Amino acid sequence: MNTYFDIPHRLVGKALYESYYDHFGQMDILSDGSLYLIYRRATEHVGGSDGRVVFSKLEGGIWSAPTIVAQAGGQDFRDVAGGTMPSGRIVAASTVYETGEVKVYVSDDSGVTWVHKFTLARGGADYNFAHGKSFQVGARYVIPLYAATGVNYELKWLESSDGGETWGEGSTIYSGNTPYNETSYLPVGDGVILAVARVGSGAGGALRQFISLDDGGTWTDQGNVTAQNGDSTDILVAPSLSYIYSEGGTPHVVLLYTNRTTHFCYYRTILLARAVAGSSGWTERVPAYSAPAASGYTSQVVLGGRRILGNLFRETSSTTSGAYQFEVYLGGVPDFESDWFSVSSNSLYTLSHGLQRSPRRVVVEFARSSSPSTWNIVMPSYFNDGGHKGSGAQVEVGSLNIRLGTGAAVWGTGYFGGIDNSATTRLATGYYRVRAWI
Amino acid sequence: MNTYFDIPHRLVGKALYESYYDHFGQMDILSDGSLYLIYRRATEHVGGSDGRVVFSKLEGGIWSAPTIVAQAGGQDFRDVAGGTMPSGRIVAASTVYETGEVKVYVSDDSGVTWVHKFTLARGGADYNFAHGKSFQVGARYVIPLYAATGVNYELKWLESSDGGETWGEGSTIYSGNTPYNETSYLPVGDGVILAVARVGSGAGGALRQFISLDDGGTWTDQGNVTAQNGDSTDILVAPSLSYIYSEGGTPHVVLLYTNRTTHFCYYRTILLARAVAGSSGWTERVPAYSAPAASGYTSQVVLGGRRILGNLFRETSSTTSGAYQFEVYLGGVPDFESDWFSVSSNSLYTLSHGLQRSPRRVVVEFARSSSPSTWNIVMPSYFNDGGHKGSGAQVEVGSLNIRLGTGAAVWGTGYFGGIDNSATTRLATGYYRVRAWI
Amino acid sequence: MNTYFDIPHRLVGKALYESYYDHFGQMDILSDGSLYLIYRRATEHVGGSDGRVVFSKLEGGIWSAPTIVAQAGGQDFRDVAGGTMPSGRIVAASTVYETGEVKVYVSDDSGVTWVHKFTLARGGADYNFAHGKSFQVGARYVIPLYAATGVNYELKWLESSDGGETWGEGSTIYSGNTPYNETSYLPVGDGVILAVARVGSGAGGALRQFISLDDGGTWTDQGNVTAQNGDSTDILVAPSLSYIYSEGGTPHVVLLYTNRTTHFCYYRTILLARAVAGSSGWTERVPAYSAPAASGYTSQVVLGGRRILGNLFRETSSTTSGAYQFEVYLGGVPDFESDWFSVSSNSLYTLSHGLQRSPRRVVVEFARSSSPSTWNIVMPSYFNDGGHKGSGAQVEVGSLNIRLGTGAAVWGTGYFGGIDNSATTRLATGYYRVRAWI
Repeated sequence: MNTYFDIPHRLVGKALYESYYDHFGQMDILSDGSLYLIYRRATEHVGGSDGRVVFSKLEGGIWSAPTIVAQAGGQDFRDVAGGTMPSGRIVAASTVYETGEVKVYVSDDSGVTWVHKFTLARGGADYNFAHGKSFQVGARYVIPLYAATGVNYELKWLESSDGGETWGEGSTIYSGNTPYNETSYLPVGDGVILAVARVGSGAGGALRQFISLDDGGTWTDQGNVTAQNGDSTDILVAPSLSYIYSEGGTPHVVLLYTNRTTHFCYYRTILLARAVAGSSGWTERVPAYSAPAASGYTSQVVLGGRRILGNLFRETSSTTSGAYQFEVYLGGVPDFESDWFSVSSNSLYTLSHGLQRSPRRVVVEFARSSSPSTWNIVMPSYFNDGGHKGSGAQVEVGSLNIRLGTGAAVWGTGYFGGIDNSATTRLATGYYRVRAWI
Repeated sequence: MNTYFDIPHRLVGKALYESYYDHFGQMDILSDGSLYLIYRRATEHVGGSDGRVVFSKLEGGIWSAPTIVAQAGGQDFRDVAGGTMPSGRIVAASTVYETGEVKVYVSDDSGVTWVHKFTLARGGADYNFAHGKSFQVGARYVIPLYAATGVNYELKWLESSDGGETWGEGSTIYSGNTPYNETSYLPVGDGVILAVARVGSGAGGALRQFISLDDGGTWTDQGNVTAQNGDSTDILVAPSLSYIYSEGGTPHVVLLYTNRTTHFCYYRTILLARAVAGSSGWTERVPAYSAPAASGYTSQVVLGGRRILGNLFRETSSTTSGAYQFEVYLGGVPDFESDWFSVSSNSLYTLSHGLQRSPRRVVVEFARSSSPSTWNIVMPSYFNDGGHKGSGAQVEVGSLNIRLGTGAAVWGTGYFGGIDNSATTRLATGYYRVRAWI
Repeated sequence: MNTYFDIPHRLVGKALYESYYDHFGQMDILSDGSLYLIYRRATEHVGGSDGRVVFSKLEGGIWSAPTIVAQAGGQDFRDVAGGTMPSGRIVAASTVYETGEVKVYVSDDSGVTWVHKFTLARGGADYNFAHGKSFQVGARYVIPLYAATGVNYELKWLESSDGGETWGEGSTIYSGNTPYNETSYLPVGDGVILAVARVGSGAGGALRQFISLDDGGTWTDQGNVTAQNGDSTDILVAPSLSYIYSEGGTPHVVLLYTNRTTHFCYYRTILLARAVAGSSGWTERVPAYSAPAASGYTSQVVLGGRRILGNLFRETSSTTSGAYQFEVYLGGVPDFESDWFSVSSNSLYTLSHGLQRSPRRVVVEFARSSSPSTWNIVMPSYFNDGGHKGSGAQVEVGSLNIRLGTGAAVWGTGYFGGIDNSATTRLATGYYRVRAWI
């Protein structure tokens, strides 16, 4: 019982590929520190094929021969939802394509043996589809589910209050005519739960954000996840969320999702405070892994409240796919950051930073557009064009605002090699971005 | 037993208020991750009223109906000291106003049931007053107490070496004619314990700092907590301390206290190395929460060695009060920082940074006073007033010192909008503050 | 079972010295948070003296009277290898000088009682020498050993798969004519194990780096540990390694070693990604502690994945020595950093940062050599020598590179006090170092 003993992980370049169609699963960690995957193994993706629920353990850098969790002739298990409970017990749940029923299995010996604990009858609904990383909400452990009944769609929670012994439908997140389905739920503390959902086929470039402040009792539709630069009308699927906090305690939410139009799995972040206030405020997207064709379905494990270990599935062909792992390096996430905003010469900009104390560090950068591929660091410089002129900006910091004073040129002097070597690099207008760290 | 399972917390805007006079308690965390409060509930604050010791658990973002820990007709329980032991057992101790006796209660089922374990007779002392967050010192768990006998005052420790089964007076921190009372003790590692105490009524703007290097065997009076800018002669009460360490391991101490003159609960920090050396070196105060009238009495829980969760009590009227929670965002605390010091033109400043290695990051800021509301970032600039002159400062870094070379103006050029737009913003003197991060 | 209860540590200035020749041991932490030392106590260092294996616990800032782990008249125990297992059990192993046999002892009550579990016969080898911090690799716990047979040398692993009940020789790291001996092994995650070894007497200024990607099944000789500025041909001994990760999850390896030529114990770091790619990329050395004469033999304990607690042994005379503890303050380790590289005026430098996303922070520094004692921060400035010229560099950041544009002077203006106060401080050439943080 040495809680000080650390078991590190290295997922860089790791993969589970055996020429099957392995997909739609979750990665999590065992009590002993070993990473594992619970997923659907089959030889096709079409509904009614040979899907079975399996478990694989990462040992010595190699994924072990999968253990069969659930299998039945004539039955096609679909997505595999689940994860590790606080008790160390593992939960794996999957919907049977042919019946639309959800079957729940658990393991108390780190994946060696599995026991069937529950089967959710569809009842009046066309089906109940299990999908996503399970999570804890108070004394309840939850398995996310989405269902449909004709033209009606719903987002539900399959919960257990006795450690996974008994289950039953719990909170209802959504019920309407909008095809919300794959949804990630992230408990972010004391009653608050954030959710991001895929919209129908995923086409449209949007992911929907919802939030509850009472452990799922009630929900508010916050609108589409919004950032300065989005994803056009691209197909976005299988969102997943992670919680982390900065070097000094500031909480942030990390969103992973797969864009099947650009063929990349990306992540974006947002200050938790901003996420609670609304769906805007997300940061720019960062590619975490290539995602060809029907790839995606991400999951994560967070270490030390700051180190994200991730997994996604990628196709090698229309009938073969594997699990590929990675790590996300967030660096020091800003406590405050502006989007790119237009600036002009010899002007004053006042930005409310909204921080608990004055930021000890500030960075100001310049770009020629609000969606730049490159940008420059802004520092108070000088140039002479017949008269004495300042270039860049001077900065003032206080407990309320960060104020910037621009020179005759918002950036550029013409005196530095390659990137600022001509009179024409002296720009009177453009865009600035301010980042501040407490 | 999944030590990897994380239970996050969000205390922003949270409060426990039911129109009672709830006050003088402690917030801590249960082994299962749930936050709780142990405090005095009553319908008045005066001595001899109806104080009872109660316990409340934060579930789904709402504080539960309080469980009665200790109650007796005719007896008025005062401050509630205590917290969670390493074993998971909860300790709650309170002094009976009428008798001056300290009663200790414990719970092994996360606050569901409570058992009376000890009663400290006052003996020759006028009374023994329990107050503060309990803590571990080696194999001993301690409950802080302050007492008085006529004109004599003492700071004592009520300890247990068997997990809270038996108790007895232990180390004596102070004994003299100075009314030291409410005292926070912070074990900071291997024999060293830091203490900050309220002085009498709290008037005078000072908090006293003490330190022990032998687990409380002996103590040294380090003097009043000192920073460049203090709290005038304001009333300061109920200090509380927390231990945290930076992104690379540097330890710092965080002090929370309530100023009843300005009506704010503030926090300050200090490098542990500096705190061990003396009472000077504390950073500027940062308001954590409003504290009207007789508010205060802070407590904290630290996550990941860097995320402070806090609580304080606030009055809504002279006879009603509640518990209000918050979070402290420390950001990246500097490994070295100077106070504001006077600077002049075309001069050289040499600052010993005292770091284990040369700092990789340095920030230099400028202000017109040593207690500024706003300041500017200092960067090597230029201006022409008939002659060629430098503005700001150039920086040299080494394994021993940070050296700064100032221009004809310590700051200002007159070429930037709003904050540096006139010849008069070119200043030859002022104050600089240097911050460095390893 | 309160995993939230934190036990801090403070090793600054701490030492275990009782006028014996205490040396060649390991420091680790108990499940209850107490630090301990397992080492060789004797009254001489020569082979065949009175070495016995002992255990000391740090309580209240003072090392306890050593408990005898292993002792036998006529037998001289040498180096003491071992540490704390995931189970909380302590392992201590030492080679008997007279027989060349390795004896393994374990304790299940935090060092109170010890039980002999195994004795490794030398067989055909001249001897098997236990040395270093033990570690976990999958389901195996390992004790590092080095051996020799005539002119043949080998690096071996003594492992147990049942929690230390039974042992046996396992993986073979090296076997050849090179005298590799004292070797530190660091599991860095899922199959990868890094190793750094002392070469013979240690003379030559080199430490050898090896790496395995299959839990020790196979090994690759990566060459000598390489940095821009090494250790000449100095005597380097007893390397030790630690694993840590940044504020946002970036992994780094920390190497401690003792230089008996300069008489200092130093540490260097390296991005794990770089260490996996090869033996180059290590950072500059930082002195952690003086190491007079035959001092050295470092060990560490890491808290919060970022706080290194260390120990080494130091001689006070040729026949007396003690254990001295310390702490390493890493600060924010750069995600990318260049060595010092030559720069010239009005030029453009393009540096591939190799980061997962564009770095949010960049620092550029200037020095007159690639092994400077001091350096300056580079910021876009200006000066006039009859014509308009830029000084320093402008910076461009993108998702692939960091680009720098230099002025007529790579640094210097002649307008700032002390360090940049003459026309001669305007330099057209020199060296730059770029550091970037995600």
